[PDB]
Amino acid sequence: FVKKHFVLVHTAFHGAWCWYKIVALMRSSGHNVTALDLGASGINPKQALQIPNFSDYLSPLMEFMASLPANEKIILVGHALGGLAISKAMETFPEKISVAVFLSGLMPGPNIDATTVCTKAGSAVLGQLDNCVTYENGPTNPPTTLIAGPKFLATNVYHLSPIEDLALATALVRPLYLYLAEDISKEVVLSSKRYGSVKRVFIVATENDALKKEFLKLMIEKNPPDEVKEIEGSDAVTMMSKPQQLFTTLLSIANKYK
Amino acid sequence: SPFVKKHFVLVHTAFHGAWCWYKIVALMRSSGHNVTALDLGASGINPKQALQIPNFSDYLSPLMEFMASLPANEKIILVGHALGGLAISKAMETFPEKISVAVFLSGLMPGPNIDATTVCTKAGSAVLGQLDNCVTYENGPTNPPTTLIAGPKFLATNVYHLSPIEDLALATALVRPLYLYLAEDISKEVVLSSKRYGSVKRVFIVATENKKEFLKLMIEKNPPDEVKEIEGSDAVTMMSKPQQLFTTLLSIANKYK
Ligand SMILES: CCCCC(=O)CC(=O)O
Ligand SMILES: CCCCC(=O)CC(=O)O
Repeated sequence: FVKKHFVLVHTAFHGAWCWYKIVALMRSSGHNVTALDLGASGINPKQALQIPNFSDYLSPLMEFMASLPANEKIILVGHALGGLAISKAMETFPEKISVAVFLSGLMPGPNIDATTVCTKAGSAVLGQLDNCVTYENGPTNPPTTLIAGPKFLATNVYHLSPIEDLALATALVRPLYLYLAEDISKEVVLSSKRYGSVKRVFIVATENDALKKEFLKLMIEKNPPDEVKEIEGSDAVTMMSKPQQLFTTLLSIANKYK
Repeated sequence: SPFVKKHFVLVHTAFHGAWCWYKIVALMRSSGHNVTALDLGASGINPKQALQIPNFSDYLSPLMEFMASLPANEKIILVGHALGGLAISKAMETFPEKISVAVFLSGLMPGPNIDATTVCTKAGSAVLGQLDNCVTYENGPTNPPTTLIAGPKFLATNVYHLSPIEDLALATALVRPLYLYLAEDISKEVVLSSKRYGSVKRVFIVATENKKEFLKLMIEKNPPDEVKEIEGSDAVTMMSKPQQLFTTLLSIANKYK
């Protein structure tokens, strides 16, 4: 047995809260675990309109990374959009991350940039069902914020999770600022000396979506990680739908990658 | 007793937010009822930060607004948890016609007679200075402490002690500070009378293992139309005894149709 430090980064609309099942599992197993709210997510005091810059969004993670004690390594886990966050963290603090885990996460690299993975990720999300956008940047300008609808969540995201967790999400999802492609590319810059030097595992966790799986496959091909693992039966929120499996997978990764 | 579709309105306590009711919400939406769970000021995903709302009417406003916008002839079952007892009390005075039955789940239940002054001072003593709860002095040492912050140990020992462990984790990630409202503010915001507040039906739900003597005391000074019990509940009944709460709420809905 070795005590580990897991660090959990959520996706669009979400927060630290979505990890509650895993947090509990990690804690009562005697491991250390931090689950962070990004900008204007969960109980982060910023509203979405106050963080138009991607660095503002990534800020809770960056400052936490900068705050980590000397001889300490972590297991950095990023879910879906959470992948961009943990990528930037790897480039900036490679000497603090024992291994980075991309749970069906956006995983850009030199051969497939952040601009690419984001336009594609946002295609499945924008316009789907009862989702909606705001126009505080002007009614003739590109949409400002994106808001997850209850029906979108139920049918596209939590479609394989318990009904209480849908309810939980419904009372907690917060709007996401629609960061400009240019801003995201300027922000998430990756080298092979740094980001490339961090051990990296991808977790394919999707079901009943061939197009999404292809996107995850394409990302693994253009930016090959050290390992690829898999969790079957998962909807778009694995920490809700397949939590025991995910915790096992995360403990397994942690122990062998020391 | 035939099933009639009803609308439940759920109101949380200090540090919490609509999220705490997640299990109740799912169970009602499954049964064919309407349910709305609300964030009060600077609770859950409400935009206001606690320091931005030193007046009680601002803590209460999301409920008061919801109540006002309710269509003409619709009545509701209104559930106040603990601190949420004051909010539903205020709502009972302003909009008595709109509430078929008010339900006080271990709630602060002052009457026209026992002032909201006394009730808060008692509620404060068991929270303030308890274990790892800490206060903050944003307006300096000259003035009263500004916010109250619930500590993870206080949560583990006095609030969540009988709840599944994952619910404790959920809470550590979501609890928010609460502005320490002055009892002079609450006194003047919560003005209760026997004509209005008194006209609304009231049920109190005791949580056995929640103070067992203070909750007992409020019933003497302000008698509800009934008392009910849920055994083995901690301070968050909706977390520890959700099904018992859910069925009790159904049962309650019916007797006071
Ligand atoms: C930019 C839109 C976010 C893309 C996603 O990855 C959707 C999700 O995680 O729910
Ligand atoms: C002064 C606020 C105390 C009210 C409470 O009793 C809050 C709780 O449920 O722990």
